Amino acid sequence: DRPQKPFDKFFIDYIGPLPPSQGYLYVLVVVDGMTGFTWLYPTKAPSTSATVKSLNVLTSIAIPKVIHSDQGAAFTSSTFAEWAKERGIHLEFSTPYHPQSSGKVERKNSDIKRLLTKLLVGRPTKWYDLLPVVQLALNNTYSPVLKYTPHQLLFGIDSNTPF
Amino acid sequence: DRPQKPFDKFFIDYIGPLPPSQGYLYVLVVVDGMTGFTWLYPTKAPSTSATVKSLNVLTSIAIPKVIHSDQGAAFTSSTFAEWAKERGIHLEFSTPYHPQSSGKVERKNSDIKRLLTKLLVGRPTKWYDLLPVVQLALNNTYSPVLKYTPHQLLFGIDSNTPF
Amino acid sequence: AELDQLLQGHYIKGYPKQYTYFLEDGKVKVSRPEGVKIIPPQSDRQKIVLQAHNLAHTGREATLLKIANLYWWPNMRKDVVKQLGRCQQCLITNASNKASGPILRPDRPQKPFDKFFIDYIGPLPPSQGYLYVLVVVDGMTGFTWLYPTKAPSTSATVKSLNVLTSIAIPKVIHSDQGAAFTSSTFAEWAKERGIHLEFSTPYHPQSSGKVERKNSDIKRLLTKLLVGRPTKWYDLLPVVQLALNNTYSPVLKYTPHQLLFGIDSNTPFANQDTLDLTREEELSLLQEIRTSLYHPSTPPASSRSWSPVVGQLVQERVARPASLRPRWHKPSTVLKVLNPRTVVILDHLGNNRTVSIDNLKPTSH
Amino acid sequence: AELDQLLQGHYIKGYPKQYTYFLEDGKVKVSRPEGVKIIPPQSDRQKIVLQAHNLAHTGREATLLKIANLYWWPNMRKDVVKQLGRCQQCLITNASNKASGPILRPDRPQKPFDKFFIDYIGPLPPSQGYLYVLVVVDGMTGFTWLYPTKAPSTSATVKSLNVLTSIAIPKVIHSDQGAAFTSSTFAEWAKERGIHLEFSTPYHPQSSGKVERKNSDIKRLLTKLLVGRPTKWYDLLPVVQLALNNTYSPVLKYTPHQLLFGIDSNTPFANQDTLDLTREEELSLLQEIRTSLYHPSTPPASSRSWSPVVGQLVQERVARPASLRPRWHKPSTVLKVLNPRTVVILDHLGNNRTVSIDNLKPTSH
DNA sequence: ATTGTCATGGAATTTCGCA
DNA sequence: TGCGAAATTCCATGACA
DNA sequence: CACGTGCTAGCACGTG
DNA sequence: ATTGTCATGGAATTTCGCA
DNA sequence: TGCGAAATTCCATGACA
DNA sequence: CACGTGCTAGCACGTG
Ligand SMILES: [Mg+2]
Ligand SMILES: [Mg+2]
Ligand SMILES: [Mg+2]
Ligand SMILES: [Mg+2]
Ligand SMILES: [Zn+2]
Ligand SMILES: [Zn+2]
Repeated sequence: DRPQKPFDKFFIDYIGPLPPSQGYLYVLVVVDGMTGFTWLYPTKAPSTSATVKSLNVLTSIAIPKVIHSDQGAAFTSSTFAEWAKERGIHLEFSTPYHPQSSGKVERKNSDIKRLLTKLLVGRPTKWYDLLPVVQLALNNTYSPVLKYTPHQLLFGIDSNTPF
Repeated sequence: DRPQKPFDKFFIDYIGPLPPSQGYLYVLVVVDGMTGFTWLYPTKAPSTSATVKSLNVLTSIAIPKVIHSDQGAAFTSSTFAEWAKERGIHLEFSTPYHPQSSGKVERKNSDIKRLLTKLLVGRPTKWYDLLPVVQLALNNTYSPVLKYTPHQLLFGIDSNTPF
Repeated sequence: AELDQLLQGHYIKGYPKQYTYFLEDGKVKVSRPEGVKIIPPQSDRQKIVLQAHNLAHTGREATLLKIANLYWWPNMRKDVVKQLGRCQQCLITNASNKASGPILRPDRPQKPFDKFFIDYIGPLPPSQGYLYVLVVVDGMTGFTWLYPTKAPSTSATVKSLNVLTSIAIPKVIHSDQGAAFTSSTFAEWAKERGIHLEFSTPYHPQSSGKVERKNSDIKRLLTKLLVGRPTKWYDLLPVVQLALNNTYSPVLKYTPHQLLFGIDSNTPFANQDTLDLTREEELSLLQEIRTSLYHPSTPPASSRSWSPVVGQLVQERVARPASLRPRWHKPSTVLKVLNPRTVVILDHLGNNRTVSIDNLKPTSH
Repeated sequence: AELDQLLQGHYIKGYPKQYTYFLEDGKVKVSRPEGVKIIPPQSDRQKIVLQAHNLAHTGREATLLKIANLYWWPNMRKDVVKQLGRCQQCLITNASNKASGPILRPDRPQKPFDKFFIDYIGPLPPSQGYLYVLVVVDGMTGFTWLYPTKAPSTSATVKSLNVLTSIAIPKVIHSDQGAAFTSSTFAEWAKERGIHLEFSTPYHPQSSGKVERKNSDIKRLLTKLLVGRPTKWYDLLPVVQLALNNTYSPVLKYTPHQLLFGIDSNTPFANQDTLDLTREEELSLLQEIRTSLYHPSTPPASSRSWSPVVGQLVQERVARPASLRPRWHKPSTVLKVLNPRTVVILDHLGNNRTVSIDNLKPTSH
């Protein structure tokens, strides 16, 4: 209908548990559906409680129309349903067991998972501090399909840290 | 030669001892030779020491060319001679025992002496506080010879407290 | 959908006819240069304008633009300004963009002792146990008397001024509403000698300008004289007083001493022109000087100033606002216009306050 | 009496001949319109001018007039200004009567993340144990990030900015010389990520104008939102940030969010013009907006301003003068003129100081 | 019911010394 | 008279606050 | 003793 | 080596709806 | 076009500090 | 620990 855009859909899921990196066991992956832009928030549990702490920071920057997620506890709770509605964010859920996104998101979620796992065994139980870099890396990666980087697509300008 | 003016000569003398008015035994009479204007400073002794305390206040307002006085201790001392010279004030002394001024000053010095003595027995041992009034009174008195008041002659305008 | 006659091609005053108004989603829309916009029923408008504004309590334009994104209706800004005039928080927190009217230049007191202006310089760095200076400036001449005090108290002011009035008595003494001056004990003292007390408007030191400006001159000289030396100013006031009283004002070509007496005393570089005249011929010339003294006129008004009018809505600058608290009081009304720069308002507490317009802003909308 | 040839009717350059110069008292005198004056030998003049001036450390005219009372000689003011330029106390205590040159309006950073401006708002009234806000404003867009801290420390700044740079990395970060920003630890942090640190001149908050001005907007909204409620601002920063980032600048007709992204997110009164374009057609239009943004020119110079010139004698406003102490440092020299408003001087201590001209006055005479 | 001010020093301008 | 230099006056800027 | 009015202090950080 | 800024709301002014 | 009203833009004032 | 740089407190008086 009307072309895919930023903030049209944010895709979220959790990754963990991992080695206790300075006390943080999990990571909340948020990925913009159209730019592929990625935000990474280290959390101590895949709980609604901390999904809110983190997505508050994000939604203080910009606010998606829709959040897409799996039917994980943190995402299907009341609190989270009420938090979404307070801000006019529509919640969309993948049918259980059969996960879904778009092409782009599926690939980016793969990269994160691997790029995370590599700089997890190479640089061992100290991943917390490195998350900011993974994030820049991910956002400065070149998209095969589109001729641009997530940074470029979102901000519309060459990044000052190309990868 | 050149007409009498204010600050051309200040005539000073002491009056006392009097009843201990809140601790003050004496009064330093200063009278401008030409306007007849009068300043009254209560002192605790007819000493150079306090002649200086008081005449400092006065000479912070305006400074006479000449000071005329009797050969009283306070006036013939070194200190006072040195104080006068610091400020370029010439000291003039009446010959001992035979006192002198002009007509005008002699009369004003009389008035002060009497006006002081009257509001000394009528209002008894509390003269300190009243000195400011005696002063205004004296300065607002009409000069027989000249058609003006000391206030009028000095400031050149009608006083806001006529007497 | 009360004025929906537009949907059936009817005309409604204020709504352009060259445009086409249709219906989709359950809303009345309009095809526009900007894009497609939504027209809400009159009833829903107050609410919308509110919602938009309340986002960041934005002023006129910033509020309009927010609404422009979705909606259009005739004279939106008219509905917008309506709300801005009604938002208590915006009215009491926003700055004004209107300058004060141009300053009055009061007539110089006619004669010496018509008016005294008084104020305290301090606290200062202790000297001989003293901390303050009482500065008495005579309005006509500029002549200044300086009294060192240990405190800015009625006590000390009375103590000082008794010495001063030995010389002469002023008609009027002007001062700021500093405690020591707005005491009853002082009003008493003043009454006993038949001096009118006149007080500056609050939080407005321009009113006591004469003293304040003399203060500068006092501090400037003190400072110069204390360079590379401990700050023991007590023993210097006597010198500063004589110095300053005997210092020519370039525009006037006269020294406060001269304006007070007509001849210099035995100070250095003493003037002696009027040396050949009699005191009588000297004192007359003075009257002539005192009348033909230069006097400034009021400077031209700012392009975007204002002047108070009776019945006008007007707010008072909050005296001493706490952090993150609004800098203006709830709106009040002009009662008297004492002059183009002074006003009696119905105080927010709620009394008659005589306030300077500097501490006022005209209420918007 | 070296040039006494006048007494014997000889001419001496600068001395009017139509006047008559005689001898009385042992002094060379002159009959004048003003009266009879005394002419001192050249040698005695420096001394006299000094004596007169030192009475009240008077400026040009006030000094001249004092001397006029007794003396006349050719070009007295020339001898007078000579001394005024030589009186250490007057040079370092007097105010200037020359305004700063008109302000520069730096070019708006070309792209987002070219420049950050940072500053701390605070201390504030405690909220959840927090006392300060770190305000990061992007120069191009105006986009602002707000971080609550318990202290204005490198520690906390690093802690905050690490979160911020997760998103993107700036070329340059501008700040005031606030301790936390001029630390080595911070220069380190900056170096590791390849960000240039650029610092405002001291005691000159205009330089960090962008942040400072954004601060106002932050405080203003905070205040409005805290009316008639205890001042617990912590839980509100998130709201103020979103609010302010999404608020139209009337001159630009754009919101910091828009300038950063090209489309509104899911905030209320969301814009949707560029809804039919592709992201590619949308992102191009942005480049076009970003180039044709309104930009102010420098306002016209004051009638009585000045601009720094290399080798000029120039004094620095004393940072924080004690009471009764002079407000200006001993005169220094302009070394570099980095622009018409910034200067490198030989610091009085004595280093290279990069200072704003606002904290400078040109040395008189 | 109360209200800005004036020292200052380069720049503008009027006065002065001499024909 | 007129001209060049000197003197005097104009004034906006800032500090009292 | 908090309040209004007039005034000038003060504390926090990083660094030598 | 670095540099003022922008929300604001009456007033000025340009655009718009309709002939 | 041209005119009156409406919309939009001009801008100096003030607060960050 | 005084110093430079950034910030906002504070104390004194007379009166209810
Ligand atoms: Mg999961
Ligand atoms: Mg005797
Ligand atoms: Mg004062
Ligand atoms: Mg700041
Ligand atoms: Zn509001
Ligand atoms: Zn000097």
